[PDB]
Amino acid sequence: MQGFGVHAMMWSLNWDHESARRAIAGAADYGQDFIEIPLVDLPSVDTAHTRALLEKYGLRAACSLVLPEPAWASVRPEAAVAHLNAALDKAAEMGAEALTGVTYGGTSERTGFPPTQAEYDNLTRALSQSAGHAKTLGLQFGIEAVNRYENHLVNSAEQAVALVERIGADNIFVHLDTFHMNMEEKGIANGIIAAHDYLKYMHMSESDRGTPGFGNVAWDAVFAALAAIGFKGVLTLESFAAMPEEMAGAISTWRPVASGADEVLDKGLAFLRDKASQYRIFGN
Amino acid sequence: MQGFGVHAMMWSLNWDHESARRAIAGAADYGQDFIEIPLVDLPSVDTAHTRALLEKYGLRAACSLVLPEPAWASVRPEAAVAHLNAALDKAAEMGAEALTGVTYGGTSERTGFPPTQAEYDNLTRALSQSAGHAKTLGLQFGIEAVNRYENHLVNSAEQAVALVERIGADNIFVHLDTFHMNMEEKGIANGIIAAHDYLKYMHMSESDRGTPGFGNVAWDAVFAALAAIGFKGVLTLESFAAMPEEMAGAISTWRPVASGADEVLDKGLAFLRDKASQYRIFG
Amino acid sequence: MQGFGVHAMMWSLNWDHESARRAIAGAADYGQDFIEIPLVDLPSVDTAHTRALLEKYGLRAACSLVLPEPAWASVRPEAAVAHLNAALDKAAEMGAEALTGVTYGGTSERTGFPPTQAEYDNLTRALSQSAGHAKTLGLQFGIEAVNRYENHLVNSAEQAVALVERIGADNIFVHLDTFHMNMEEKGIANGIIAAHDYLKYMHMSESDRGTPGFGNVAWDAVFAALAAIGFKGVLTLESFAAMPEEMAGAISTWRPVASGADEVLDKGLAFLRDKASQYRIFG
Amino acid sequence: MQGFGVHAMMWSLNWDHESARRAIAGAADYGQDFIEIPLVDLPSVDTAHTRALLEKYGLRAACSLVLPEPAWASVRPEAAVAHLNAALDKAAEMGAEALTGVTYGGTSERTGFPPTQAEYDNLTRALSQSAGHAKTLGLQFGIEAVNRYENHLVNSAEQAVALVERIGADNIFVHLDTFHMNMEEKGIANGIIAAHDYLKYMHMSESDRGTPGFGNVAWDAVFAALAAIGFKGVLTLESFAAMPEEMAGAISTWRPVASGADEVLDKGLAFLRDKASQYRIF
Ligand SMILES: O=C(CO)[C@H](O)[C@H](O)[C@H](O)CO
Ligand SMILES: O=C(CO)[C@H](O)[C@H](O)[C@H](O)CO
Ligand SMILES: O=C(CO)[C@H](O)[C@H](O)[C@H](O)CO
Ligand SMILES: O=C(CO)[C@H](O)[C@H](O)[C@H](O)CO
Ligand SMILES: [Mg+2]
Ligand SMILES: [Mg+2]
Ligand SMILES: [Mg+2]
Ligand SMILES: [Mg+2]
Repeated sequence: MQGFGVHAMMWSLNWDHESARRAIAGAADYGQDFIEIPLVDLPSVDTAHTRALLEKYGLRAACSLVLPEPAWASVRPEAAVAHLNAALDKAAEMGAEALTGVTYGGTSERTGFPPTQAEYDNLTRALSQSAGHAKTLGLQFGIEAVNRYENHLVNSAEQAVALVERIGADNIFVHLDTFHMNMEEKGIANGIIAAHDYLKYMHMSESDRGTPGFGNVAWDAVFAALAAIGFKGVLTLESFAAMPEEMAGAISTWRPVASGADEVLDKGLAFLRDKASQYRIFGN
Repeated sequence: MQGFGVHAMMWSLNWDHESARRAIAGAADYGQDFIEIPLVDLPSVDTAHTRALLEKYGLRAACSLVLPEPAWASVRPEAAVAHLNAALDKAAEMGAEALTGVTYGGTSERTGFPPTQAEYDNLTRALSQSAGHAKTLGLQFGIEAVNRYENHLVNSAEQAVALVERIGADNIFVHLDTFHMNMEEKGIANGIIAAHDYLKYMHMSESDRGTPGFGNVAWDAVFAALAAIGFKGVLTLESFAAMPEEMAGAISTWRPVASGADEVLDKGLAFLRDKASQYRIFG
Repeated sequence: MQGFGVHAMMWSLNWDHESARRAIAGAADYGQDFIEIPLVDLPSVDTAHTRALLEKYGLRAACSLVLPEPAWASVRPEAAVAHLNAALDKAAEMGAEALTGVTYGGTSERTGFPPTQAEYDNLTRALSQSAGHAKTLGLQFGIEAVNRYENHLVNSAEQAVALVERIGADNIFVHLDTFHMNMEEKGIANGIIAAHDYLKYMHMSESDRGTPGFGNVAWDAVFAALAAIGFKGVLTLESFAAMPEEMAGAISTWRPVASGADEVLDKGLAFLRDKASQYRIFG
Repeated sequence: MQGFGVHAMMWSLNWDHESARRAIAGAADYGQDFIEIPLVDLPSVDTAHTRALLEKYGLRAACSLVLPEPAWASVRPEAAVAHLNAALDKAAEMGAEALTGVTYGGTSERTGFPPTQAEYDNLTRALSQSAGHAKTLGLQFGIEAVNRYENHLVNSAEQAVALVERIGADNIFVHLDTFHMNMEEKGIANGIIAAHDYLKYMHMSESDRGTPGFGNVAWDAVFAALAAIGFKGVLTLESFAAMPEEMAGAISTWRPVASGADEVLDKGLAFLRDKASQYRIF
């Protein structure tokens, strides 16, 4: 997987037949290599219609999700593997090449205590199976680190690497998010350096989830590190500029993050491409 | 209220006799003008002892707090006023010059929805009462903006200014935190600029709660904005480097933020001092 | 003088009749409020032609120059006054609102020694007289600070301010350039802050003279300081992307700075507008 | 060659017996692994005395110079080789492990035109010879890129790499300077990235030649790049804080760069060490 991506959330998080059409077609209009398709309601995902759309617009896909609470792997590793395998099935049916995101827990997950090795054993058992399942489908399996307020288990790139190395699969990659690294990494570039080998996917997101280029992410440190490690993965824009008011609680976002989705699509995607160009990402 | 401050959490969040002594003495060893004293359990605090130690060590103080959930002002405004007024009595008894922090709500406060006008009405009425009570004590009253994961009501400087202006009280000030602004402000310095009439207190906190100067906060933008708006208040280091493991759930902190408090104190307080001098803060 | 400007060097440094139309039309084409028109040798400039085009395309103008060595005010103040006064006449004729740039010396000027008081006296005498002439013509007079390798006299905003204060005119303003400030200012925002009473003109120039947004200028600190001090002048793009190889020695530019002027105009002018909006420079 | 260095200009560029003592003792007092010793007046240096002071305080050294104008390699390549080998002999006698700096030209060198192929042919010839002489001495040979106003020949990391590769020697490294990179590199970390194969030496220098961490150099981008490419050479602080006012012309510095050398050494070396630890450089 290599190139520029846009998260389907730039148009919607639904994936009914015309939500899929609007996001895929729009991602083709912005000349992206990949679209990131959220898997929220797995039953209501039409993989044949989606695959038809992807092939019509010449667009590759990766899938992402956050584990719902019944399926959090730190406490319920068996419902985790169930949910993760049923989402991998839908991702493979659809033509997507990977499942990534918060595949090990929730974005509202909290015990009140530090992570315990029992929790990590649960994560390791659950994730080694669903990754093994991903292998049979030819898929790669992503682990995205999020900030301390969303999850207590995988916050830094170092925790993500250590978890990957414990599972010991060969198709798991580390997925990092500049919105989360802006808090969790002691110098954002250290997260990219720490993940080095396993880093194949980036959420390129401004510090306020608005427009990359107009916030506090140190983008020159980010692209410097990405270039110097020889990154050949996907750079996917993630912004909450299109998120509906209905979604506020699920993303702890209580006010507008930007002026509107189309300005974020214009200025944000151009910014990532221009900055990729300045640092010769993919220039080898 | 002007100068360099350090939050007492660099030594402990506890405030019994021995922790009070250790925190105040520590602040004095690092030449600070202010110590920020947290008010967690008001009955367990010996204000006259604290007052005597502040004078012995020649230290000024600000108190700070987070409202416990029975007293969140957005839903329980009358309980908020009772808790804040008792907190202000203890602050005044200590000889503190202000009560600041999350004086309007919690740091685990969330409705699941955007803040409503009713919630802001409750906040407005409650804080007018307690700032009024603060005024009778000779104390200023601060509103600290915190990030979207801790509270849904006051996240950006603009929300803080707007609430301050709704209250209309002459002794309220905006209190900004670089850790929170690093997420909430569209360009951190825009927060300082938005708040320029009311900004009198800063938490200078690195983006990972570690050591200022060694993370993701754009300190030159912070210090330029502070200098250009003419800032005259207190610059208070806040770091989690001394926090005990038992605090983890309270501060949503799951792993060490730095090596130890002694290094954060040494390097972080010097970094703040050297940047202030570079940008001629305070002249 | 307020708004968004672009230097005519994005199309050519020659101001013959058709260079002027393609420069004025280009700046009009990119929505700019101002064009900055260079005055290299004054007899070459057809002022009647230019005022017509400025009227036609709805475009205001400022003129800029660098003193030629026979007229360096450091050493030859009366030659400087004659040169400045003649350029002021041409600027007034074509309807420019100001003459700015290195109006006090050269961009390859040095003595091998730090600037002396006698040198500043010569500078004061010349700029005093020529700023008076400019005042009679309704024109403001600008002094642009440049880095230590171009000139030994006016490098920091502080030096520019102190000179403007010496002269005591009311129509002299400080002109700063982010390319030179990136070297000269101890924290780029400190230059803007130092000039807050006099800053009416910016060259917004990337650290390598390329494209704003793609270099080492800390634009967040630049724009925050501009907003915080309430800047109301002109933000003018300076880039060398259109300079021909034959200008190399005059601008110490030995290799490409970008991939053509059109890209710099597209991305650089948009960047300055987008950042000015982020920090509410003009509303 | 690895560790933290300080340029002897922090105490003086005169290398008489007492100034060498003050400098080398100073760099020891600040716990440095290296001191960078400038070579300007060759007959005035006691190599035996310096080697002694180095070995006494357990300090490693690299030498640096700028070519005097009669020996600018671009136009006078035979004079350049003569001068470089002379400095190299002195460097090896001192116990230094490399000769670096503007070893190919001047800091006021200017033709009025962009660099020519003929000039680069001259550079390649003189540098390949003098690097050959360095190898027989057990020394490495450094090439420092400087900004467009001091030199028209080696300004970007990319030009330094191209030159190094055309010489084809084993013991030539690229040497960068954040003060010059802050003007020349399109994103300062791009210079470190482009020079990755050959970068063995840094001048860690603030944008105004003052105190590192208190100017415009994007230090997190610098250190990120250095960490990400696996840099394992020398980080040497360069600052004009100790320079006398009679040096102004040689360095085009017309006003103080900081309040004093002592605070630059105290704050700058501390800042570089703290950032090096933050990014796990060594
Ligand atoms: O950034 C994220 C939320 O913290 C993750 O990328 C989520 O998966 C996001 O909602 C996209 O699926
Ligand atoms: O930053 C903060 C938490 O969000 C607060 O300022 C402190 O933790 C608290 O208010 C101090 O009493
Ligand atoms: O930047 C400048 C000189 O270094 C000035 O703005 C000049 O006016 C510009 O180069 C055109 O002469
Ligand atoms: O940065 C430099 C001059 O521009 C070089 O490091 C000089 O050679 C310095 O004086 C070293 O001796
Ligand atoms: Mg993400
Ligand atoms: Mg705080
Ligand atoms: Mg200029
Ligand atoms: Mg150097």
